[PDB]
Amino acid sequence: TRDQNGTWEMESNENFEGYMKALDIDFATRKIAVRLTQTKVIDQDGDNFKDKTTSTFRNYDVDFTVGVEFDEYTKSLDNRHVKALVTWEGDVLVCVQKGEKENRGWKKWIEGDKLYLELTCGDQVCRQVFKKK
Amino acid sequence: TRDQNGTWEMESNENFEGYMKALDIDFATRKIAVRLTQTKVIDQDGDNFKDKTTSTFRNYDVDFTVGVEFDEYTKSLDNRHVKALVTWEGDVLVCVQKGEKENRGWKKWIEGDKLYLELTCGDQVCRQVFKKK
Amino acid sequence: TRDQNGTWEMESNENFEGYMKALDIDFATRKIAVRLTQTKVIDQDGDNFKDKTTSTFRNYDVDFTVGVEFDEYTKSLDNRHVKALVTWEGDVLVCVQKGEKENRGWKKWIEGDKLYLELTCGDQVCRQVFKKK
Repeated sequence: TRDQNGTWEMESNENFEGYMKALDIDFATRKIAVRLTQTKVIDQDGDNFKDKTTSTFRNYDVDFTVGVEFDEYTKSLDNRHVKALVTWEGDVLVCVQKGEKENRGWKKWIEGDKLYLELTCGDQVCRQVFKKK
Repeated sequence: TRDQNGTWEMESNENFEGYMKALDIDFATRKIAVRLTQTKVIDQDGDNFKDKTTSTFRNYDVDFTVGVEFDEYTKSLDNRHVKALVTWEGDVLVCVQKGEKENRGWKKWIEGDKLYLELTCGDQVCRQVFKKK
Repeated sequence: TRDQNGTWEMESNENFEGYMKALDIDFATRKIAVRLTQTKVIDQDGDNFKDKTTSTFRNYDVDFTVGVEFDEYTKSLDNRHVKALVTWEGDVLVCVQKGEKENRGWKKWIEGDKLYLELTCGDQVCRQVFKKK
């Protein structure tokens, strides 16, 4: 329909890297620009268009079920096709990601009203705490 | 007018790349920092200052009417000057960008509740889909 | 209580750079990703998880009193430690940053309704202007 009025949120960006390569875009900006998602608001009027694009960092999404190994390609970091399996050790979520790096995984649990997530790769561990809001 | 209380939004950024170059800033981070705009909140009180800065992704605005050729500076891509002309090809909004690049343009249409935008340069095509939320 | 449904806001990110360095992550993304804070949205259903993490640009806060030397670690810029002292030069706020780079400092003042900020390092000068909202 000729009507494009409304606010539109990006759902998929396909071959944005290849499109930028055809535009003689250097490697530096391309790697960050792909990480981005945009939301378009399009005021229209017969033939007159006003299009406002706002850019934000993309949305990293991991969708899984406990106990089943699923193939997840981490497009938000190093795009590796790790086969991730998450298990319950009590009520704490421990995940092991089969890949090139050893002892690679993460742990997610809750303490009252704060969420603790520890990402582990080798001997290094990053501890993040989240507040519900 | 020593009083600096308020929230200030960045209006112009001059020679920020040169300033960063004197600070030994890497090339990739510099390219992102220019793409950014900042808003500074400055709680004050005689000599005491409390300063909060938020950096966000500038906003790309393209305003056109069908059938008129407008000058477009694609700042959020390859900073090139293209002469763009948009026409109606059925219910698909087709734009041709006459410039240094040959088959450069895009096609925009609506199919129910998703907005489809296909960006083309030469033989490469970027496929984006947007959902109205 | 294993229940992780809700929207969670990040409170602390510890050793995320060290975690990424073991992942062969690029300094460019690492410098930005550390500058980033994340928000996790976790709607669940028995064993099914959906986790959406979106990042945003850290804030960076400088709190000072005129005539008092404060220690400034220039985060989100060149990660350098400077001893900064700010003074009043007329109605212009002048700061001198003692560090590895010479002639480093900034001046910020107001002329009616715009906030002017001049960042100086060596021979390069960055001039920013802010409008009150």
